Amino acid sequence: AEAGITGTWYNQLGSTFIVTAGADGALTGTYESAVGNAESRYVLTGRYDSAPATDGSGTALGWTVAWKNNYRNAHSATTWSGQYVGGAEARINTQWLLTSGTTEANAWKSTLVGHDTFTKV
Amino acid sequence: AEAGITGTWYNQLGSTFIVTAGADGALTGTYESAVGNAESRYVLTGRYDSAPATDGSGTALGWTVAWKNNYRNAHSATTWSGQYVGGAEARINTQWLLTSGTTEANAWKSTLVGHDTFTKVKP
Amino acid sequence: AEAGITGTWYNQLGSTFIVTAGADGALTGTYESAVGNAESRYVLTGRYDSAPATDGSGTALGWTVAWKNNYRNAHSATTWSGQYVGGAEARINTQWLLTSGTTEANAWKSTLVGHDTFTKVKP
Amino acid sequence: AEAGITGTWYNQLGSTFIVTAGADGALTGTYESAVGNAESRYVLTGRYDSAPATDGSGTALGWTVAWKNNYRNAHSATTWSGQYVGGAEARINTQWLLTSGTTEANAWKSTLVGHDTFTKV
Ligand SMILES: N=C1N[C@H]2[C@H](CS[C@H]2CCCCC(=O)O)N1
Ligand SMILES: N=C1N[C@H]2[C@H](CS[C@H]2CCCCC(=O)O)N1
Ligand SMILES: N=C1N[C@H]2[C@H](CS[C@H]2CCCCC(=O)O)N1
Ligand SMILES: N=C1N[C@H]2[C@H](CS[C@H]2CCCCC(=O)O)N1
Repeated sequence: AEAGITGTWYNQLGSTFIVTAGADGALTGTYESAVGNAESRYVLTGRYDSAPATDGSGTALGWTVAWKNNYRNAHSATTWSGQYVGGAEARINTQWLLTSGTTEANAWKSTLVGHDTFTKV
Repeated sequence: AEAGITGTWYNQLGSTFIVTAGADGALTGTYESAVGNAESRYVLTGRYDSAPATDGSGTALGWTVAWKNNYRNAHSATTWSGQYVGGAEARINTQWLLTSGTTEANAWKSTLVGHDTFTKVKP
Repeated sequence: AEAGITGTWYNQLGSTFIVTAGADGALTGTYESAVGNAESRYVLTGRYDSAPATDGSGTALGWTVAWKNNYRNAHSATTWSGQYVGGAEARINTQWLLTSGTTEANAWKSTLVGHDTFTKVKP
Repeated sequence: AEAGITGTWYNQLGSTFIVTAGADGALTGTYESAVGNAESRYVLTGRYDSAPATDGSGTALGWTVAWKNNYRNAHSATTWSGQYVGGAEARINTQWLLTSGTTEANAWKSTLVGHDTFTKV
């Protein structure tokens, strides 16, 4: 559970994200996706509950990745919102929103939604 | 543009968002919500496209607030995903996901989704 | 109330929604979209709570439109999930999911999410 | 692929839904959930693409369930939007929205979002 968010995680797509969880709620690290107009690592920043409940619940967290790095700019940003659950097999279950910058004309179709499950395997 | 996003913003619920856009695509600031099991200010961190398009396209950005501060802890976190659209009346149109920590069993009802529009007041 | 939902509604994009609420909680009608790879009217079917609450709570409902008719086929379907709120100015506030058929590989980008507000004009 | 949507499907939660796909795009059947303020079968109605593309893509579909039957009324409705994919192991991958009727005061928290995968196993 605590600390354990820190590590390298992988999702079903093969994306990899390396995060560091700070004692007070911050999440910092890099994200490398396996799909989209992405190329290399991208910086990610987020927050998590540094004092989750002492009952059998997960730890709420979220993070953002703007898809711009020294190699590509896909003019989009993704936010993942979910919870971490530890145990012999820890995982982070998330739902995400990917918004692309559009002209007002196409704002209605600017956001994709999906889900990703991350494990340390 | 960092400058354009930087400022004080408010949404239809009456919540306050104070943000500074850094040159590196970083967003930091505080959020004051008008609703929920939230009391006072909460730290927020996000990222935005610091090199958007010359198209009248919006600038994509997103940020997260974990609802825990020194006074309260709602054991939940919200992420806002949207676009900043400048002009005389600058707006940040978003869609958000609010996830609460739950037991495996009620995880199916852990996430709420909605949308918020922010209007700029100050830098 | 079936009666209250029954009518012609329009949303901010300029799309038309003609619906009849049946006594059994059924919704049937047609949708005319102002946007997308959609041309003409499409059949819609949904359900609503025919026994809502005496609370000023909204009436929950939802409906689906597969974007295929005798003139076009966009190979996608949208479901709107929301609440009907009556009064002098009746509204149906919704959030929708638009899924396109894709190959396993691009399934990660198969669904769009948004929100639409409908205003009633006629019964 | 075609016809094959018709059948009894189960999701990870144990919910069961029996659907009939009509030649022209309609989906009709019953839903029995394993979670929430649900009890028995609930009627469901939806639509699907009766002429999906002839390429390796899934068939888009969606359906709604108002959670009211002769036993319970949870004053909510769920819509599932996703696509069907056939093969030796067919499945329906969906994302859903569950909206509860609220007073304006609580409209901001009226909708839950999740995902369900259905198989005939
Ligand atoms: N690991 C994941 N990669 C895709 C989903 C959500 S974010 C997305 C990659 C998008 C890359 C940039 C783009 O194509 O816009 N999960
Ligand atoms: N300004 C906003 N406040 C509500 C929406 C999205 S997040 C939410 C407030 C939740 C407060 C903490 C909680 O109740 O968990 N917008
Ligand atoms: N009235 C609305 N039209 C758009 C939104 C949600 S569904 C969408 C139209 C899509 C048309 C068919 C398509 O492009 O796939 N509201
Ligand atoms: N099979 C599923 N059951 C839950 C999710 C989406 S709908 C939901 C059951 C809700 C029952 C009524 C309620 O609790 O409001 N998937």
